[PDB]
Amino acid sequence: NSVSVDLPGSMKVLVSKSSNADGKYDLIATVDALELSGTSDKNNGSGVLEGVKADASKVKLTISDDLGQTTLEVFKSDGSTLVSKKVTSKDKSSTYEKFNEKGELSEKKITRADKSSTYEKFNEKGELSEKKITRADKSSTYEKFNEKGELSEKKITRADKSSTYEKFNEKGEVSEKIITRADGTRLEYTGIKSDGSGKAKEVLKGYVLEGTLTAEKTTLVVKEGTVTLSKNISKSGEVSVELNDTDSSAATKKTAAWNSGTSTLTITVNSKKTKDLVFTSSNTITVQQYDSNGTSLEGSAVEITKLDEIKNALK
Repeated sequence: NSVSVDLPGSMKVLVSKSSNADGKYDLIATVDALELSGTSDKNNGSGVLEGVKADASKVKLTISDDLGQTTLEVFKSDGSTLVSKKVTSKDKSSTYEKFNEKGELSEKKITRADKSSTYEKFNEKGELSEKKITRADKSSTYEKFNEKGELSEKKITRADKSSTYEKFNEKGEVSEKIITRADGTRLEYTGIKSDGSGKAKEVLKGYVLEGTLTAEKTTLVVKEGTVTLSKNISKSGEVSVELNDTDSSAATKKTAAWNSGTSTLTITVNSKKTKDLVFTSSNTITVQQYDSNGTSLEGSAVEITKLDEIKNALK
């Protein structure tokens, strides 16, 4: 009875095999579970189809004469005031627009055949409030603007899904910064001052470490008893670790040395190695004990999944 035709925009149109009572072919398509209908002079699938939502919104599909382009418009019941408009080309490039209660543009997304896109939102004044550019490798830049058109926030996402997000104050200074690594862990910096110093939080799997940011380095700090562990992170992200114990007793005091070749901190008390804390490439920490002679590692390294286990290692 019908021939199904595939169109730009993952749409399908059904064309009657036979002409109807007139010199015309009947067209039906379902878009978002609303059936649209029309009639055309041609039997290729081109034409205009229309339907009406339950709430009296008018939906109009226009398929170009050569099937090179489809336009799908949703209007208010007046049939003129736009609610949304989607234009797709055969080469899979599209333009999707949403409109506010006035029928003025409020969002626009333009997608190219390679899947890169640009997205803009406009405020109730027709001013740009957000913009996101996504590249073919899936890297992106995202910007948000305030009412003065000043940059309020920016996020740069790399192809490996690592990212740097910044919030800016009215002096144009970074007040907050979040660095997300490709492993998914994050460094969060808040309260950034004019000298580039602030509070620092490292968000790891199962726990969070807290410390401070200077222009020189981030330092995260875990304290247990008289022992303090400091994880330093350089600007380029290199981790080094140190341990200080205030214990004055030669019998009990911990000291540690860091091997940056193995990313391992080895703790000694009373002349024997006691444990090795390895800071792995996936930003996790493992711990393994030396046998009571302090000269060989025993058992197996254990991956730390909670903050209490790091404290327990510093006992």
